[PDB]
Amino acid sequence: GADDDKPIQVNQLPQTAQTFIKTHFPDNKVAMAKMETDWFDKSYDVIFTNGDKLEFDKKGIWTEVNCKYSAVPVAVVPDAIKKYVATNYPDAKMLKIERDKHDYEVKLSNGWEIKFDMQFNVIDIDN
Ligand SMILES: C[As](C)(=O)[O-]
Repeated sequence: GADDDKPIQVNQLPQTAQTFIKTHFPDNKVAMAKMETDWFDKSYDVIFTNGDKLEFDKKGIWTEVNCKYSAVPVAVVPDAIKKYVATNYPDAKMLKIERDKHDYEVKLSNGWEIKFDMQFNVIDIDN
């Protein structure tokens, strides 16, 4: 829970999380990394020196890609979401995407926030 976090090195992240960083953020420098706990659920957080932040679940699968200082790399985003954003907000870039096992939440440069379920039905749209 609150304040139970521990600092970690990159080589202590699950393999999948290390590969994700090398694939999508190869030139970023890690500023800090930690492991968090919530009951028996572990999560990992990485912040780069430019301020961009990643969170991963216990298996190193991303739950947050917060690129508010740049943009979310397009290869990270599910096609259905890319397509929806491209049609409906053609000039916006994505600053942040988060997900759990039930939904995705997307935040765009133009202030719009969109929630999709796992089948990509738009649940809520807010500004
Ligand atoms: C609090 As920050 C450096 O992840 O915007």
